[PDB]
Amino acid sequence: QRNEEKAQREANKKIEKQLQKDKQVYRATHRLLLLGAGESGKSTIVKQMGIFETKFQVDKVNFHMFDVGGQRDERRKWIQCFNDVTAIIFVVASSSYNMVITNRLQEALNLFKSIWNNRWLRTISVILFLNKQDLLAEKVLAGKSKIEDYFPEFARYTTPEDATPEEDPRVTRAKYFIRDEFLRISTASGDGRHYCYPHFTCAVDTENIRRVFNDCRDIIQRMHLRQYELL
Amino acid sequence: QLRQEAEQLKNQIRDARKACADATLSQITNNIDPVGRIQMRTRRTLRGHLAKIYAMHWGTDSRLLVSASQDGKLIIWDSYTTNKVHAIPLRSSWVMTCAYAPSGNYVACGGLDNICSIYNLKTVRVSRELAGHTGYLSCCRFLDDNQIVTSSGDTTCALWDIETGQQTTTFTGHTGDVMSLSLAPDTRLFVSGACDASAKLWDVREGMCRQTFTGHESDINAICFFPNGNAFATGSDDATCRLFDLRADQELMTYSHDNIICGITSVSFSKSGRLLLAGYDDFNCNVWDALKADRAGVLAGHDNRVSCLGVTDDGMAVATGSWDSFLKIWN
Amino acid sequence: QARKLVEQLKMEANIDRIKVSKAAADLMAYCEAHAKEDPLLTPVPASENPFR
Amino acid sequence: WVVGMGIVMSLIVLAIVFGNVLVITAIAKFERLQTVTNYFITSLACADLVMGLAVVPFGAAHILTKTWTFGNFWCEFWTSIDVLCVTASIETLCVIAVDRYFAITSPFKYQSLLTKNKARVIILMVWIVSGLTSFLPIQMHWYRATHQEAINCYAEETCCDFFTNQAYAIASSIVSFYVPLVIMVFVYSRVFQEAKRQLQKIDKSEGRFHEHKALKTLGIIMGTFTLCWLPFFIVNIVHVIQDNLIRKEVYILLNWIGYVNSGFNPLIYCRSPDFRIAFQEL
Ligand SMILES: Nc1nc2c(ncn2[C@@H]2O[C@H](COP(=O)(O)OP(=O)(O)OP(=O)(O)O)[C@@H](O)[C@H]2O)c(=O)[nH]1
Ligand SMILES: CN[C@@H]1CCc2c(ccc(O)c2O)[C@H]1O
Repeated sequence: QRNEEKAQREANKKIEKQLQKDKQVYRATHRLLLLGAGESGKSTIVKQMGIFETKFQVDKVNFHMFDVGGQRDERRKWIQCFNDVTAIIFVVASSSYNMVITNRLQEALNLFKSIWNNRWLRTISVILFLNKQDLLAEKVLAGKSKIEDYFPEFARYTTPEDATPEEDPRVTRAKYFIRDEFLRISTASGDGRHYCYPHFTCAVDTENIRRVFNDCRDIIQRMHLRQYELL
Repeated sequence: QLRQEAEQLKNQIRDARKACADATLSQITNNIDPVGRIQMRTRRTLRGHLAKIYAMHWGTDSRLLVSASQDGKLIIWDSYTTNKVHAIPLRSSWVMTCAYAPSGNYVACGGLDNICSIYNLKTVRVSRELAGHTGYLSCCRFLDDNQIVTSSGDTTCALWDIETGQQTTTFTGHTGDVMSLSLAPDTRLFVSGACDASAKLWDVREGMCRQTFTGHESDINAICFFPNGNAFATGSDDATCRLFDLRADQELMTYSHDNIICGITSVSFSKSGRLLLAGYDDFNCNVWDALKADRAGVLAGHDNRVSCLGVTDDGMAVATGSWDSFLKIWN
Repeated sequence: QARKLVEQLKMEANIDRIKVSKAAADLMAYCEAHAKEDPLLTPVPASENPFR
Repeated sequence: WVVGMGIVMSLIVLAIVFGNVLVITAIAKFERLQTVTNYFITSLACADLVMGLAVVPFGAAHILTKTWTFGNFWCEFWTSIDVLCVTASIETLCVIAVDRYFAITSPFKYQSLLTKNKARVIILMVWIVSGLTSFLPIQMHWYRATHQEAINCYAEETCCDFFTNQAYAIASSIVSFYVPLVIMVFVYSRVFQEAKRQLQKIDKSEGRFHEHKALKTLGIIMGTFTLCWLPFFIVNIVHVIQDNLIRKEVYILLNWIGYVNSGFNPLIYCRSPDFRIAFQEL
């Protein structure tokens, strides 16, 4: 009667006190989702720097990344759970324009278009890594395979004036064509609520964590600026 | 050869169903009096979840319930006095379902890790882990204290043995992800709604499919038995609900409106089976009439998408959950 | 695969089907018989309502 | 023209007490509008409501009837409430500006920096400092002037005017206006710099396929407050540095123009889809 009433209210206070400490950790961490095109070398990127989860901290900021490998299908019903993440990391092998596996770049572009135009992922940015740059450079300077054979739009294309090559012009032209193939889809569908951040990545790069940190900082800053009607 | 025989048999099944349709359910129930207007009000509101909620299951005593959230917690409530009883942390933060044992001794859980976990309430530590599925779990229901039925995203369902952690039997035949299931009142048959817009009726003892219903047009999200046990209802993301009869092997009635275009996330029946409660993507819930197919009430007290819905065994209260991390008790 | 699918359709085709006028009548009879113990249809007094 | 003047002053009272009550009820009734940022808005709305309920009507009646009938004690209490309500409203805008500055400039530590307890402590501190400036010096007759006209004014019971010395005027003007002005100017300069930097960043990446909003918003926010409150706090120093330069009618006109600002805060800080939806629901 009266004795049991106080006992229940005593255990509620202990539980409600524990939930206050857990809320501090939850709000101070950032969640990232990692995707891939199938043979993009995304495991190498993770290792160098059901479901697989990793924890890491940079500049006293906690990040926590998710990798899905237990589910493999053309239909992604579970993609609606990741509508509260900070950003999505998309890894694509840019040196596979001649691999029929119809080629792999077309499938990667279709997957990117499907992910971008989603009912639930309408406010989430994408950090895009264009992996395997050395292989693309070698296969371009080889001269045996031409991109225009598989992508006829490459016949009439010129390197943009606002470009920053490090080299031989052919690889710069190929790289900028391939990244524009993604930037076009990114800019066409969007309405300013989310952007895309393309990066060129290799097998020896050790500055990918810095890129993720800076992109997340930009994402949050742009979010706040748009919320305050300043942008 | 083989393909031609299958097509020929599909025509025979369809032809037989046409001869059994003397009339429709709507024509017979024209003289019955309308239910009228139904108004419900929120009695309790439960707070404490740090993230959006996926699952909820009432207790057999009609007083305690459990809920799951994306933050990684499994909180057991007290609906009467609004007091938290337990709070079980989870190894994996991606949970999609939960269940409460008929005897109140155990609670099950599962999600994107393709594992079902059983906890011992009256001992709270992990008691058993069941593995073998190759896809995310979608639902789980307790047959008794030592058996459980699970459905996953690998287009298969299984019956487990908690004592030894082995699959007693496996059910195959679906071509898409299985999204939900529901057990018969006597616990001898169950139905499953999958992503190929088809529902099947299984046999637990034998392990074989008996009947198949293909009336919908899109992904099936929810399923529920009629209290009698001779009928069930389904809800898909084409904003339609359908009532199927087992003894007639065909659809009886459809519940749809011209002003609804969003999907349906959950369905449930009333104690007498007269009312049908369904949750929608437009942030609110609608109440239908099972025998006449007309709206009778609206529950619009939530701010985000409604994901779960349940009715007590004694039929006194209705509990709903949504993506704004709040549960509400409607009476 | 093809052989198994053929057998399944044959198994499901040979069942007894009753007419809709019986199933609808049974559903209506059950609803009418059990409408008395439905607290959601007829509201209960606040004295006997644990939530109010 | 007394009938016409009363009509206008009656419209000012209704506008202040209508919008501010709407903001308070909308935040309290609903649960999606209860955030850290909205506590400062609630405090500002409460201050504006107290002003519009307990300052404008009595001052309007005093102006129209040309005589104070409520005695000396209520004159002094009205003056104290006036100063307290003016002081506590300008200092909340500075808090809002600093909140936005911390939100935009340092986005990773914003969640840890601001919490409900810290917001409550800040609001209580602001109101305490506002109360110390208004009631404490006035009710203890530390603000009184020394000339013969002031002596006659305090002696007469029907007369209720404002006379003050140099030190109190300077200190109160500084505390009420001048620190928040420079703080807000610095904050919004930094915010504008960050906004234009992000705009420049966006253009470089996506220029081929594709600062009016920020300038307009900042211009509105700064200009309304400055144009409302600057001339009064200038003539506050001017009339005490030089005795014969400023009359009394200009003083009252500028003070009332400053008073009018209380009716514009809902139109500036409550323009969002959530607030508009809440207003439509009510
Ligand atoms: N030159 C070069 N080779 C790479 C790079 N990334 C992956 N590889 C090749 O990939 C081989 C190993 O395969 P993984 O990179 O692990 O491919 P994966 O992890 O299975 O990729 P996913 O299946 O999409 O997850 C290595 O031997 C490398 O030769 C790269 O960035 N540059
Ligand atoms: C009578 N009106 C008063 C006069 C002086 C004064 C005001 C407001 C804030 C201050 O810090 C002041 O010193 C005005 O509201």
